[PDB]
Amino acid sequence: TTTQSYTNSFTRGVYYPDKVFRSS
Amino acid sequence: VKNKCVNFNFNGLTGTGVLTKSNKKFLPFQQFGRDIVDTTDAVRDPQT
Ligand SMILES: *[C@@H]1O[C@H](CO)[C@@H](O)[C@H](O)[C@H]1NC(C)=O
Repeated sequence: TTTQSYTNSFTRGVYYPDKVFRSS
Repeated sequence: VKNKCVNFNFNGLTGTGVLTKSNKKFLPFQQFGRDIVDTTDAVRDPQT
């Protein structure tokens, strides 16, 4: 079986949108 | 050819300028470069 408990995400799950190097 | 103003067509990216070595930290998936002004700055060499 499984459960469906809910939690918070906070600041999480951000991916590089493109393959373009950037700095500062 | 580096350190000499040339026309480049890197992987179809056309343009003109001067190219040379760099000390960036391109991630393996990174392929391009830019600035806060969104202008192509650095190009990873396809065959190097
Ligand atoms: C490009 O291909 C040639 C011939 O297969 C090979 O000798 C060379 O190492 C390759 N370079 C890269 C960066 O894959």
